[PDB]
Order: sequence, then structure tokens, then C-alpha cells
Amino acid sequence: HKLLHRILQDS
Amino acid sequence: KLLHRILQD
Amino acid sequence: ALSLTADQMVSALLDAEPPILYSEYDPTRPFSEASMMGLLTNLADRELVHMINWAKRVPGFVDLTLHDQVHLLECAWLEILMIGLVWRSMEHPGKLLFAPNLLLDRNQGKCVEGMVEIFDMLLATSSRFRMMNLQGEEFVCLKSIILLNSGVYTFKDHIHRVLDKITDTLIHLMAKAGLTLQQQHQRLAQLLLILSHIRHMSNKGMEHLYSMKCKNVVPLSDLLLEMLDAHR
Amino acid sequence: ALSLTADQMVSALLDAEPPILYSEYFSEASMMGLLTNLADRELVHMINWAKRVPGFVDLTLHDQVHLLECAWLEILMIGLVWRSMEHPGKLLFAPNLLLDRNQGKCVEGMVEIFDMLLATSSRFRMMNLQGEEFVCLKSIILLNSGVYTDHIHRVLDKITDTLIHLMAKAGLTLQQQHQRLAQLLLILSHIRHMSNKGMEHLYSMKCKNVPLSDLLLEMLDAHR
Ligand SMILES: C[C@]12CC[C@@H]3c4ccc(O)cc4CC[C@H]3[C@@H]1CC[C@@H]2O
Ligand SMILES: C[C@]12CC[C@@H]3c4ccc(O)cc4CC[C@H]3[C@@H]1CC[C@@H]2O
Ligand SMILES: [Cl-]
Repeated sequence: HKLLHRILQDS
Repeated sequence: KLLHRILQD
Repeated sequence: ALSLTADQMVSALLDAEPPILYSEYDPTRPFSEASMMGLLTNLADRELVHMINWAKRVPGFVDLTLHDQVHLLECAWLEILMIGLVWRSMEHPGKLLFAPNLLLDRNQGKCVEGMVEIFDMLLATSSRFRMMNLQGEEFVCLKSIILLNSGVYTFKDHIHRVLDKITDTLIHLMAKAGLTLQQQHQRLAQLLLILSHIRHMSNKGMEHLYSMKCKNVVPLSDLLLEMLDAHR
Repeated sequence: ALSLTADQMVSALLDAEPPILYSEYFSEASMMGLLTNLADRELVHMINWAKRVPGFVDLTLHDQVHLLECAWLEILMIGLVWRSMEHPGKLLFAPNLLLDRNQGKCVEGMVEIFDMLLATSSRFRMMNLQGEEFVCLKSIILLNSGVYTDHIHRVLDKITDTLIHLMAKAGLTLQQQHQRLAQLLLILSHIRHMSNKGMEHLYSMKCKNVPLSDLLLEMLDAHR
């Protein structure tokens, strides 16, 4: 996936 | 020192 | 999201505003094209992380699928960086306040190939906001609109509902500030028309950044590479 | 400065708060890199915050420099401890760098500093420290820590008045106000201790030679 996709899930 | 400048700018 | 009053929309958006960050500007040395692009992209990268967390606090944004969130941010990120810059720069005529320790005039923009024309457009936008006396409450509304609108025809009725809510909110702020009914729709039009210019500037800036990368001027973070790559 | 109301003092301090910054998204050289990069970036925001602590820009430039050099790690630490209050067992260095106690072990001699920080965090949690009290404490640290190396002591008295005002407003009895005031100021002693220990740890890291910023280097240097 795109880095963003994961980063978006970090709180 | 550097710090000396931050405080002014 | 659709339940928020106008004042609660404004308050949420004000509460969510990201901080103003500092650059790593080193005043011991004169600028080169590479060092200036390094500063600007280092700054952009750190601002992006705050933007992403801001986005999650914009009403209705976290309702969206992760794919749609990714899409909107990929479409809007440079528009959002730019409108922030232009807002920051409003009370500094002739200069761009990239950060409190990085204030630049168009002449300094000249050390980067193809940059000065983008600086000039950013400056003129800043003057336009100044001459309109743009308010902070208006500014946060515009930035939210950019987020939800810029990618919506490249993807929803839910987003359009929220966009309509932000419109109500803009009119509410103007009425509350004592503008006549006519003045309200005139100013609404004026603000939204500026978004077209910000889109245009973003497209120029994206083509510019891509050329810098394609000439190995600066290394870009994986995040920045992927943002850039989303646009081709 | 000394003319403001307690509520105006609190408002001013709250408004002056620096932002929470992010890390990058481990070895000893890697974690120390993240920690020191974060610290150096926070330092720049701290210097802005300081200029908005009532009475601080009234001081000469020499005195301003001195207080910051004395106080900066104490201020970073109380900041971290506050951020970490609602995360028992962890230090919230940044929203994307939340480190448990065991990750302290990656870096030689750090788990002890981690333990002291966690204990302070745990202490604040039990006291139910309020944000308005926290910003008072942070201001006290700035103005008090270098003050032995009259206007400053007047401003310090004002902040004490402000702390007492908050406790009065919260419904604490006289006896409870004085006890809580005492409890909070005694913690600052522990924070000074942690800063001393953290300063020696940082110096030895400089000696082993993770790169340190120029700013971070001179802050370090002033503690000789
Ligand atoms: C993207 C560019 C570098 C990053 C710049 C930046 C960096 C940070 C920021 O807050 C705003 C902007 C807008 C202008 C951007 C520039 C336009 C072209 C250049 O490559
Ligand atoms: C200074 C150290 C690295 C930076 C650390 C830091 C870094 C950032 C921050 O916000 C707070 C702290 C407190 C603990 C500090 C550490 C104590 C020892 C270590 O060298
Ligand atoms: Cl930062």
C-alpha cells in the first residue's frame, strides 16, 4: 500500500 | 552564542 | 458532521488548526538552489504530518474510507500548504513567511530555477487576501473546502453535504460581521474564485517539484515522493 | 506583568503554549537520533514560549539566555511528563513516538531516566494535575532554575498567587491549598534532579559521538 494509507491509521 | 540570536530575530 | 451548528463548525475548525512550524534555515551560508529546495521540502514534509492529523478533525473526513481519505489528501496537500503560506504571509507585504525564521522576497525566490513565477503568484494571492481583509474564521473554512473539494471529481453526496454546511458557515460569519445580504454573496463568490487560483498555483508547484526531483536537486521523503507520484 | 489578574495570568500562559511536535514515523544511535532531533526542534518553540511568559522579555538578553540555558531540559521533561499523564507506563515523546519503559533499554543508561520520568507522570496522574496548574509550574521552572546563578521574585510570587487561585476556585480548603502547593513544588525538585541526570547522559552521548545540532550543543555546553 501507500505510506499514507498506513500513516492515516496511526493515532 | 546562537541562542543569543533567536532571542532577537 | 451534518448536525453541527455554524458556530460549532467554526469552533471545531479553529480548535483543529495545526501549529506554525520552523524551518532549519542556516544563516551562516548563502542560498543555493539545492539548499533552498532542501529547506522548503524539509518544511513541507513536517507540515504534511500535521496536515494529515488536521484532516482527521475536519467534520466528515474520518467518515470516509481510508482510500477516499488518501485520495483527498493526495489531491489537496499542496493547495493546503500554499493557502496556509499565503495566510501566514498576509501581514508581510512583498514577502512569503514560509516559517517565522524563513521570510523570503521574490528576489530570493530567484536562486531556484522556475521558482520566482510561483513566488509571484503566491505573493499576489497574499495581497488579495490582505486587500479583502480575510478573517481567520473564513480562512479555516476555505482550507476545509479545499480538502473536501479538490479531489471529489476524481474519486460522494456525503462530502457535498458537508461542503454545503461549510457554505452556510461562511455566510453566517459574514452576516455576523455585519455584511449586507448582497455583500454576503459577493464576498462568498470572491473567496471561492480565489480557490481556482490556488488550484492553478498547486499545479505549477507540482510540475516544479517534479522537475526538481527529476534533476536530482533534492532528495524527497517517501511521503513527498508518493504525494508527487499520485499526480504523475 | 504584575498587574494582571490570576485569570489573566492563566489565560496568558495557556495562550503561550508551544505545539506538540512529531517524530519521524531501534538501535542506540537511532533512538538517540529521534529523541535529539525532536528536542532540538522543540527548543526553537520553547524560546518563543519563554518570551510570552509574563516578565521574561523585561529581563536583559543576558539573563534571558541564562534562564533558558539552565531551564531547557527541565522544561522539555515536564512537557513530556504532562503529555504522558494519560498513558501509564509510557512516554509520549510525540503522538507518533510513544515509548514503553522497555524501549528505554535500547540506549545505555536511559532506562533509569525513563523510570524517573514515568514516576513523575504517575505522580501527576494521582494528583490529578490540571492543565492550568501545569503551565504555572512550567513558568516557575523557567524563572526559578537559574535565579541563583527582585522583579523575578515578584513574578514568582504572582504565579504562586495564581496557583493558589486555581486551587481555591476548585473548592480546596485552605489547608488543602497549602498542601497541594507544597506537593507540586516538591516535584520540581525531582524534575531538577532528572534534568541533571539527563544532562550528564546527553554529554556522554556527545562524547561517544549521534550528531547534535549547534543549538543543542551550546545548551549542553553551558552546563559544562
Ligand atoms: C513545492 C515547492 C517547495 C515547497 C513549497 C512550500 C513549502 C512549505 C509550505 O508551507 C508551503 C510551500 C508552498 C510552495 C512550495 C513550492 C512550490 C514549488 C516548490 O517545489
Ligand atoms: C536528553 C535526552 C534525550 C532527549 C530527551 C527528550 C527529548 C524530547 C522531549 O520532548 C523530552 C525529552 C526528555 C528526555 C530527554 C533525554 C534525557 C537524556 C537523553 O540524552
Ligand atoms: Cl517540527
